[PDB]
Amino acid sequence: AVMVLLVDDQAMIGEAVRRSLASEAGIDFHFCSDPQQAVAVANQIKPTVILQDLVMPGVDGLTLLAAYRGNPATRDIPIIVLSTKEEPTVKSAAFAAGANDYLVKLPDAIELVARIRYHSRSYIALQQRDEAYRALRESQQQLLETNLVLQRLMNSDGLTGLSNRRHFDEYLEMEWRRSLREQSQLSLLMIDVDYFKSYNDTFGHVAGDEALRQVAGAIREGCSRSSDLAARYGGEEFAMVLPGTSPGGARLLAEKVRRTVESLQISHDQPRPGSHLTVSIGVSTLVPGGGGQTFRVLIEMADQALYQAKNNGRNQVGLMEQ
Amino acid sequence: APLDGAVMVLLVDDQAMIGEAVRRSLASEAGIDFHFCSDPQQAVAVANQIKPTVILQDLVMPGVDGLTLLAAYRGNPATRDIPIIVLSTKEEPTVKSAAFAAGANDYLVKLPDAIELVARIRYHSRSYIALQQRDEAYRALRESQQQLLETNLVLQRLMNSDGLTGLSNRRHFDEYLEMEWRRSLREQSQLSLLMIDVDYFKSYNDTFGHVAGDEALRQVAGAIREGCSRSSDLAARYGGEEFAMVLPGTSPGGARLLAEKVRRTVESLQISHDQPRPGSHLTVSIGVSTLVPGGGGQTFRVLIEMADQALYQAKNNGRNQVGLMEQP
Ligand SMILES: Nc1nc2c(ncn2[C@@H]2O[C@@H]3COP(=O)(O)O[C@H]4[C@@H](O)[C@H](n5cnc6c(=O)[nH]c(N)nc65)O[C@@H]4COP(=O)(O)O[C@H]3[C@H]2O)c(=O)[nH]1
Ligand SMILES: Nc1nc2c(ncn2[C@@H]2O[C@@H]3COP(=O)(O)O[C@H]4[C@@H](O)[C@H](n5cnc6c(=O)[nH]c(N)nc65)O[C@@H]4COP(=O)(O)O[C@H]3[C@H]2O)c(=O)[nH]1
Ligand SMILES: Nc1nc2c(ncn2[C@@H]2O[C@@H]3COP(=O)(O)O[C@H]4[C@@H](O)[C@H](n5cnc6c(=O)[nH]c(N)nc65)O[C@@H]4COP(=O)(O)O[C@H]3[C@H]2O)c(=O)[nH]1
Ligand SMILES: Nc1nc2c(ncn2[C@@H]2O[C@@H]3COP(=O)(O)O[C@H]4[C@@H](O)[C@H](n5cnc6c(=O)[nH]c(N)nc65)O[C@@H]4COP(=O)(O)O[C@H]3[C@H]2O)c(=O)[nH]1
Ligand SMILES: [Mg+2]
Ligand SMILES: [Mg+2]
Repeated sequence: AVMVLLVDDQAMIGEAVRRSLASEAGIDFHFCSDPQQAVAVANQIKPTVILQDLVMPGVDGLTLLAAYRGNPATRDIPIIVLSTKEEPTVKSAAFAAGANDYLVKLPDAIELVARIRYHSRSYIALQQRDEAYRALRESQQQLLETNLVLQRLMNSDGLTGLSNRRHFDEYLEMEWRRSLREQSQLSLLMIDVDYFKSYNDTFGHVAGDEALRQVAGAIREGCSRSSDLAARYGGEEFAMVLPGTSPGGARLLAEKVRRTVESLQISHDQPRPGSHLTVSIGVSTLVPGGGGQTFRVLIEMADQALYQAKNNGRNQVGLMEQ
Repeated sequence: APLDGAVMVLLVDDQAMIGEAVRRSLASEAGIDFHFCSDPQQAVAVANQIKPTVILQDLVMPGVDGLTLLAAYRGNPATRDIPIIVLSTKEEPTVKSAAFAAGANDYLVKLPDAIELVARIRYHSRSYIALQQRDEAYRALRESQQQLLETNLVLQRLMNSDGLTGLSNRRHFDEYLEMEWRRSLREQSQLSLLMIDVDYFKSYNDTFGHVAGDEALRQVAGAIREGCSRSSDLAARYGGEEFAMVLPGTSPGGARLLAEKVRRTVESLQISHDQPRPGSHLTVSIGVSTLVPGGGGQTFRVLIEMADQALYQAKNNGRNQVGLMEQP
């Protein structure tokens, strides 16, 4: 994994290093005698550590240190400056210049390979750390979005974006079971857009669906409690469950849903020439009692209320308690 | 786990003076905490509790061998990877070689000036921090990647594979066929298609049950997948008892040749059936069509049409036979 790039004008020092990194596998070596090519050599072999001689003819090791730190290609490679006359004034200045280590020309072979490996691993760990951090951010972003999408396809109505039929009915069933234990009121609204069939085959589908999308927008705005839930049972049929809600409160939301839906003023000629889209709403409510009683009985009640509503003129609200 | 720049230095020296001199250089930098320990006996325990990013260890201490204490750091799991800068008194360049072998990562002659000190303190801590973060990222990465692979595998079976036969399902086949069609328009090559239906299958399913019907299907499927062996060939279960086979760069002669291998090898499976009369076997009606896409309004759909027609005519001319699309 290691690749040592040594820079020094002394052809012998370059050898004392080569002959110590020899009996050491996993660590490539490279020797450069001409400082004028050092920067070049560095942008090619891509070392994991650079041993840079401080004093050479024509260029000092610190102006080369500024070169290695000039391009991304090598700006992160750790460098060990090698000195001859150990002058703690230049030493101090080397570190200030960013030098990562300082060695009085060639120490014990055991130490020289220990520093070479420690720096290389550090260099690679930083490389792999950022790389990982980046790939990780992508992965989690991907996974989060993928799950959002699958969730939506799983429990939501495509057009309306509201919950689908089975998601809703399963919630209704679990809410019924909990209202049975807590002996509380469970209200349900069955919402049908009036004369929608008539409307659909006279304005097309894109107009029908566009209207159903709008009505759905007035339906979710009707309930706001975290435990409240609205659905598009299918076609122009919607549903809303309101845990812990009383007949009166349920009635309020129904009426509020009806009113806001009408204030959309979606033109339609069936109720007669100059009217607009409206909805009939059946409202039911109960406190689950023991014995038989399934949530299906609450639904039968809402449907009856819905039927009564339609047969009394539509665009109004029907209630039922038993 | 440790956040970026969270430097924690642990100095283990017996001389409280050396401690104080450092316990200052590191007060002018809040982005780095400090902790001094004078008892070698607790050095490891202390490091285990404060969790340092770098430790400065005194090589010579009373009643404790220095090079052995280092080895003790490499033996504790939580400190094994912590960089150690050994502090030498008055110098000794012999202990030095031994120190690095023992696990030392850096060598300092008792307290250099705050500049070289912190450079090394931060260089080593950053290094330790990086390694710790790399492994936490690598771990969370494989976890995330696995979750995605698992999901992708589920979607593949659902989207382009048929559970029972293990063959390609219909949308995958249709998609592939369309691509082959377009490629054939470009290369002006012949594209053949076979539509394969098991004869009297329903009849067989209500008489022998799903268990047996499914196994019959699994068998036909196998005889079909063997009728074509080119890397670009593709066999698919097209429906209930309906299958399909698309053969790129195949002439009408080749297509009907392979059509017959199927009919033949299916009938030789000899899956007893009481239809169309006692003592029968499950046979296959096949429809073959082949075309060279010719430009203008004509898609891969026409190729499917033609094979369906040949299959209709084959089913109506007695079954257990090959029907060939008539050319005007
Ligand atoms: N006008 C009106 N608006 C309603 C009603 N029910 C729900 N909302 C709307 O829905 C938001 C969230 O309701 P939540 O999920 O029950 O979450 C609620 C609930 O858990 C709690 N909370 C607030 N007010 C009451 C209260 O009077 N009784 C109870 N039991 N909890 C309350 O605080 C949360 C947030 O409250 P908000 O900030 O007000 O935000 C409320 C409010 O804007 C209602 O009966 N009348
Ligand atoms: N399931 C459900 N039912 C709804 C919602 N909004 C209204 N209701 C029903 O309508 C009744 C009166 O609502 P309100 O006029 O807004 O008058 C409300 C409101 O002024 C206040 N209130 C209760 N909960 C909240 C809340 O979460 N946020 C705020 N801001 N006010 C609340 O208390 C009054 C009476 O509350 P309740 O006794 O609960 O009786 C409520 C409830 O049965 C809703 O989003 N979900
Ligand atoms: N143009 C051309 N290419 C040739 C010919 N013979 C071999 N190849 C190439 O060699 C691959 C492997 O050939 P294989 O070992 O005979 O193994 C073959 C062979 O066992 C079988 N196969 C495919 N087509 C025919 C055929 O027309 N007759 C027979 N008897 N076997 C076939 O499928 C295997 C893999 O088929 P491929 O995926 O297409 O992959 C083929 C194909 O790319 C040839 O006469 N003409
Ligand atoms: N798509 C597809 N078509 C098939 C396959 N097996 C047979 N055919 C069709 O049947 C024709 C004659 O096949 P053959 O009797 O094996 O006679 C073959 C065979 O002896 C030899 N040949 C061609 N390709 C291969 C190959 O990949 N492997 C071997 N072993 N022989 C090959 O060339 C003869 C004529 O080849 P073609 O001109 O291509 O004409 C072929 C081809 O149109 C198959 O696995 N996939
Ligand atoms: Mg020199
Ligand atoms: Mg001491």
